[PDB]
Amino acid sequence: TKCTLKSFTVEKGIYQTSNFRVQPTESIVRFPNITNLCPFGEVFNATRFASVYAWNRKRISNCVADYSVLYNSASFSTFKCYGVSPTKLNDLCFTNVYADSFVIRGDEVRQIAPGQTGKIADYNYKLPDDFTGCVIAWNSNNLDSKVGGNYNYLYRLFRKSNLKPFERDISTEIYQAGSTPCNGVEGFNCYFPLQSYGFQPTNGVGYQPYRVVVLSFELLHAPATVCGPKKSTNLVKNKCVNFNFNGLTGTGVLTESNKKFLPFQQFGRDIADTTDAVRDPQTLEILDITPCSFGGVSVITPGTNTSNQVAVLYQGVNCTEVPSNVFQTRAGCLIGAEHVNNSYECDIPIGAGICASYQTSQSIIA
Amino acid sequence: SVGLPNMTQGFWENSMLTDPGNVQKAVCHPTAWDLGKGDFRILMCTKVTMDDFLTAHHEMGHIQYDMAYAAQPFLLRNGANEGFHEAVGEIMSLSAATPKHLKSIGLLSPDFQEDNETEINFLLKQ
Amino acid sequence: QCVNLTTRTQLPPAYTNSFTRGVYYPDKVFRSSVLHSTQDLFLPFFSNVTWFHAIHVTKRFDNPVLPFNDGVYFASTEKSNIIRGWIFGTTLDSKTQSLLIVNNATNVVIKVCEFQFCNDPFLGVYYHKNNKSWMESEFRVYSSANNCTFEYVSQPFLMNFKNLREFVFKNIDGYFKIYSKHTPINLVRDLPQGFSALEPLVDLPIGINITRFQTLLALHRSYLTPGDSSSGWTAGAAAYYVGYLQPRTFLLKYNENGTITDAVDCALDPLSE
Ligand SMILES: *[C@@H]1O[C@H](CO)[C@@H](O[C@@H]2O[C@H](CO)[C@@H](O)[C@H](O)[C@H]2NC(C)=O)[C@H](O)[C@H]1NC(C)=O
Ligand SMILES: *[C@@H]1O[C@H](CO)[C@@H](O[C@@H]2O[C@H](CO)[C@@H](O)[C@H](O)[C@H]2NC(C)=O)[C@H](O)[C@H]1NC(C)=O
Ligand SMILES: *[C@@H]1O[C@H](CO)[C@@H](O[C@@H]2O[C@H](CO)[C@@H](O)[C@H](O)[C@H]2NC(C)=O)[C@H](O)[C@H]1NC(C)=O
Ligand SMILES: *[C@@H]1O[C@H](CO)[C@@H](O)[C@H](O)[C@H]1NC(C)=O
Ligand SMILES: *[C@@H]1O[C@H](CO)[C@@H](O)[C@H](O)[C@H]1NC(C)=O
Ligand SMILES: *[C@@H]1O[C@H](CO)[C@@H](O)[C@H](O)[C@H]1NC(C)=O
Ligand SMILES: *[C@@H]1O[C@H](CO)[C@@H](O)[C@H](O)[C@H]1NC(C)=O
Ligand SMILES: *[C@@H]1O[C@H](CO)[C@@H](O)[C@H](O)[C@H]1NC(C)=O
Ligand SMILES: *[C@@H]1O[C@H](CO)[C@@H](O)[C@H](O)[C@H]1NC(C)=O
Ligand SMILES: *[C@@H]1O[C@H](CO)[C@@H](O)[C@H](O)[C@H]1NC(C)=O
Ligand SMILES: *[C@@H]1O[C@H](CO)[C@@H](O)[C@H](O)[C@H]1NC(C)=O
Repeated sequence: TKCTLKSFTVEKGIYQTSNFRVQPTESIVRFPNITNLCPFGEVFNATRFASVYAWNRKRISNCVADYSVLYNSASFSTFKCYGVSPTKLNDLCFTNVYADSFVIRGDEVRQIAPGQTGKIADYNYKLPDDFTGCVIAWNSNNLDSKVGGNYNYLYRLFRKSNLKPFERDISTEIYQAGSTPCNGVEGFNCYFPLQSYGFQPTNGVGYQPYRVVVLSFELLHAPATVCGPKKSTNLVKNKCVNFNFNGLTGTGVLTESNKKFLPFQQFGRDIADTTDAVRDPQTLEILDITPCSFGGVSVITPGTNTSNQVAVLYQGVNCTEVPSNVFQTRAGCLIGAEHVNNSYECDIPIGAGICASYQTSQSIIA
Repeated sequence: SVGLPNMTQGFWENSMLTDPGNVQKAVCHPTAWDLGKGDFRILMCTKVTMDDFLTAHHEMGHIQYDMAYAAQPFLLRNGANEGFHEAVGEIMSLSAATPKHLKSIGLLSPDFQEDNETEINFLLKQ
Repeated sequence: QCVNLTTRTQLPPAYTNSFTRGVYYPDKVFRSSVLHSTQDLFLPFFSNVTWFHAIHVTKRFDNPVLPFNDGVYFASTEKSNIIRGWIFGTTLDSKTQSLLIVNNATNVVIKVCEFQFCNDPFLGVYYHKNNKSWMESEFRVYSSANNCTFEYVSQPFLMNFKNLREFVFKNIDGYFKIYSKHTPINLVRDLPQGFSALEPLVDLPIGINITRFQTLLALHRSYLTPGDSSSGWTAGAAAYYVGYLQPRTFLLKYNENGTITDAVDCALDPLSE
């Protein structure tokens, strides 16, 4: 009071100094259930794949991709990423993801990287310099290899031109290096574009079949329909805690409601555009939002020249929510005044018919 | 420890390091077979013998020499001349024949004399 | 696969005086019995709504390609579920994407591809007297399908005017929200007078521009009409309405349970203002 009034002496009366308020706890966050993540049952765990030139381009745009199950998995050899942090994959969103699938030799996996070149990286599959994504490759020599050598895979080895980023062509024209025209068969300067590969179970590192997939991330003007998992923590009622539901955030104590919302209405409001009700996206229950208690702290004090004992009044704040008697009035909670039954003349007006005075071994009585 | 890389997973599961005997016919002749597609394996009926130890060292040196230029085309995965391919394998055996190496490995006991008679005998035998 | 419907008499279009219809919840926020005022794209009350009637006596079958300015109000005054679905797009060819929402009485198929529709697409059913039941005949909405963006197939099922089903379509921020309200009616008038609050059904983000639309009706080719590859088709009693939305300001009266009971368009009369 001495500091608010900018005076070392305080006259008799009631003065307002500060404003009480309650702080939140643990920051409860809520989100809907996480079911049907993505149809990954045909790419990362498929049985029969295609060649390097017949790579699939399955679109991943209408399912919540979970990159934590693949980053924390030990069944993969390489999990390098480019242009994006592998940890924040589940925190951000995307628009459309292309699911690639093609088998390549063990030593040819290094050439599959943005900014790299090579015989296969320039004639079968090329990545752009501004590629933003992750590369995933794991060993598959135990199921892709067969007795006698695997020759079911082919690849392009020679062509007149290279391949553009994200380009796929099934043209099998014969290559002509020299000026001699080719009629349709091989010869001096005529060669076949497709060549059968070889995969044997007895081969060492570098020649084993490694199933490498490419995950391209694109963010165009289309709405973000694919994201990652979220926290979805636990909730608690009858406590002041700042909440964050699906699409909004607020601060207040939640409690069991009794209203009956509509099956499509999630948020609640009232006059003057004040949020007062939200539904639990997991339990489908309605919770009434109540702002946490707050009130101007008034300090009832007599003249400084008379005594130094003071009383504290929390306007509109219940006594059970404040944390030398404690008496609850209609104006708020009064701490430091003894309640008496004798009715004297009002000296220091507190409110709601209660007044304070400095009477008789000597304190303030309400 | 010299600096050569490790072996492949197919070298220890395809090589015949044990003579089957009369159960099946198999020629016991040390040869460093190079299949050309990362499959390196030694064909030798190695037994408990110092000569067999040096022969196994020679075969492993040949395998290492073959794996040295493994990242080359088929017309280049071969020695420069007809004398280097065997000299690279024989130098490892000539270096491993020192008694200090066998003593450091654990074959020869630490208590061993260093007289010049054994050195002269070894030089004459070589 | 395209079949042009022949033997059809051209009749001039008609209109009707639409009552206080086309009221839908603008947002998913609950409100008490207190009133609310919003400036969302709504349907003006007592506005001219084009009437498309298709019956068989000359036979009439009207299903033109109407534009899509800011939203459409579709109504289904049916008695045997004649309307099958809708088409949305800008070119109706392989040039750009087009939304195709078709329901072949078994599944609510909603696909977003670059369909190349025909000039007069429709659906056909067949009636077999030996089976004592109806059955589908053909599906000639489009010819082929290009690369798609979204696809959805509902759960399998089987299927005077005694049914009314309203619809309100919009396209803002890429999202394509669809409102619907199925209410039963029993009368012989064209459009009933009353009030109905349409609830949001789906919000599928097609993410494509929509400038025109067309309704897909059903036809009958029973033994009553001569069999023909292009003629011999008839349609029962069915009609639909098309009303365009305009930016106005209504006054929604929310109930103590959250259902809009009444509303007033603050543009018609000074009392509304
Ligand atoms: C899809 O891929 C996952 C890989 O995460 C497969 O899960 C594995 O399944 C095998 C046998 O079913 C288990 O031995 C592994 O421990 C699983 N890995 C896990 C759980 O990380 C899953 O089986 C595949 N689905 C299909 C249909 O093949
Ligand atoms: C979303 O929240 C949880 C997430 O699994 C689930 O809640 C179940 O809801 C059903 C029906 O309401 C109850 O019978 C179960 O006891 C709940 N718990 C579990 C662990 O199943 C459910 O997936 C969703 N809740 C819904 C739809 O109410
Ligand atoms: C249905 O009528 C349309 C409209 O005339 C036909 O589309 C025309 O097809 C011819 C093919 O020779 C084109 O030259 C015209 O440019 C097309 N016109 C339009 C407006 O697209 C269509 O071919 C007819 N279908 C059948 C089955 O007769
Ligand atoms: C304070 O809390 C008590 C405990 O429930 C209650 O009885 C009393 O009415 C409350 N007073 C005010 C002013 O809220
Ligand atoms: C005031 O009156 C109440 C009601 O009888 C009683 O419980 C209380 O003890 C009284 N207080 C004093 C100080 O007499
Ligand atoms: C509706 O159309 C009729 C003619 O079909 C016309 O007479 C009337 O004025 C129109 N009403 C409005 C509001 O445009
Ligand atoms: C409706 O069309 C869908 C998609 O073509 C199809 O799966 C379904 O079987 C059809 N229903 C019928 C023909 O009853
Ligand atoms: C009608 O009955 C015939 C005779 O069995 C049958 O072949 C045909 O499939 C039926 N059509 C239906 C069930 O739509
Ligand atoms: C589909 O193909 C068209 C063909 O030009 C292309 O423009 C478009 O980007 C492709 N993807 C989508 C989602 O339309
Ligand atoms: C829709 O048209 C506007 C106007 O030109 C354009 O900016 C926008 O890109 C179009 N939408 C799509 C998905 O191309
Ligand atoms: C609203 O809810 C109450 C309580 O469930 C119910 O009695 C009443 O019929 C409902 N409808 C209206 C219009 O009040």
